[PDB]
Amino acid sequence: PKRYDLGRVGRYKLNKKLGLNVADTVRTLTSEDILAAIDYLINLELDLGG
Amino acid sequence: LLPGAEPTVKNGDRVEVGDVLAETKLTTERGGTVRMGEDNGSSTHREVEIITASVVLDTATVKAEASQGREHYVIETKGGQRFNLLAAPGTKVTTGHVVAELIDSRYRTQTGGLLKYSGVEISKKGRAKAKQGYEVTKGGTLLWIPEETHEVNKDISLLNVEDGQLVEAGTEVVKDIFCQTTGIVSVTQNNDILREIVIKPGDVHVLDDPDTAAKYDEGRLVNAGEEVFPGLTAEQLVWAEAVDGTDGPLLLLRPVQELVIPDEPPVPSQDSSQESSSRSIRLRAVQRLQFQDGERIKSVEGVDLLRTQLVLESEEGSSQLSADIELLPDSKDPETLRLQLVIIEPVVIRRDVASDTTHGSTHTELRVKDGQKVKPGAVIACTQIQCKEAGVVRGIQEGSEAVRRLLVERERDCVTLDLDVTAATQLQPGSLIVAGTQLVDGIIAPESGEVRAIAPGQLQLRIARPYRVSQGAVLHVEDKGLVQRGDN
Repeated sequence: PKRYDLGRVGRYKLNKKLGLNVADTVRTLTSEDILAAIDYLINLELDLGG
Repeated sequence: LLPGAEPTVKNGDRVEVGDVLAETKLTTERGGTVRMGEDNGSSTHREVEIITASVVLDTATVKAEASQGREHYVIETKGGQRFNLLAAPGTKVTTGHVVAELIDSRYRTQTGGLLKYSGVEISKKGRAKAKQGYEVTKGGTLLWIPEETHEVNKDISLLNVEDGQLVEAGTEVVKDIFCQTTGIVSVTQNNDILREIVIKPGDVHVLDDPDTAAKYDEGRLVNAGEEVFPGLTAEQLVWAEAVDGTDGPLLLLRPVQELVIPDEPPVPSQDSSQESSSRSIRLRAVQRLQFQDGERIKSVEGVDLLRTQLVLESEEGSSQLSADIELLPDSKDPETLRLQLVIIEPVVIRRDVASDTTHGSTHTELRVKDGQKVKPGAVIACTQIQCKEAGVVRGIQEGSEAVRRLLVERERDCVTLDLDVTAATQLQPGSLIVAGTQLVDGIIAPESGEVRAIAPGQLQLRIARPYRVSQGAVLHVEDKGLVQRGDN
């Protein structure tokens, strides 16, 4: 937490897009975020429609 | 049908809500009857394995105290001795690890016996490449040399030695009391250099014939029974040392102390139910040889010579781990501790989904998933798909294992309209009509669809939608394919 910062807006946008419920005081990348991003990529490739 | 279940319904079959559509074939080796092998919080024995051989050894009750160290306690094994449990979970044990060592308190060879190449007997074994030294089943007879001669280079510049004849305790071992009553070593030297210095107390035996005596023929040839002269003291032994060192022909009478070896120790019962695919996970009775020159410490300090280690080659190609399971050992009915050595047989299971507009409902099948005894094929399949409406089944194809979607034609997919009589020969079943068109002299077609059943007063259609494809486009779908909403 000295060379990487997400910000309140960044955390809020990540939660809104990927449908997570991480607390608002966390401003660093986690493993759940990466897993959800890869899951969203895979679902987008296979034409979910949502 | 994303998971890959084979369909159970075929074309032209009427189905009601709750009827299955497809099932999987999740099978593994040794399927059969469960015999109390339930998993996932169902039976008391949650941990489920091969349950075909069940290699188990009993009479291994141990405690869990935190006294006399951190995990040191007396174990009442078959031999009634403290067995070192050096193979603990989380310690990253290896195959053939050093765990078979016992406690060596008073039967440890202090001076020990060096390795020779004089009278070793071999039949099929040797020391070629990496054989971990000379392993012998009969047991080679090696001479026990009690030589406490070490290269302790004392500083003669400060502690000069006048005579040093009384070599009993030592020169500067700790402060005053070296080994016994005060005795100063003679610090034997050489021509401008030093040599081997005898530290053992020894005895004055300058009498006659140290190495060329009557008993000393063809090397040493020390006999326990016969003495150097008929009538000598044979209270304990008459073994002597050939090496004298310095200070004349000092015989250095050294009795040899050996292990008791009263009889054969009770061999542990190591024959469990090894009838399933030759699965034997047991310990051997070999000791090998792990101290030739450098592994053995060449100093006054002594360690456990001839380290106890058994080499395991059971189930070659799968003995790389050999850790089995080190979970909390308890018996079946009681909680008596044991040492279980069963191989892990993990089982993979999934969960169920409720329903969705894309895929059907998934429910746990009442199959024989709980069964694995002998035969290949465990049928642990628990996936089922149920309908949500009533209709006819379509979409089955003759393609080999290329079925990923199903179609159900319900009642809302058809439209019955009473417009007029067709009175035409161009309205055979399967005809396609596109919206407003001139079918008969009057009444245009209100909707577009596929003709199903014509009547003198009614007409039946299947709801359909056309799209225009221009020449040169790229096609992403096949002729008799199935698509979902929003597909390109």
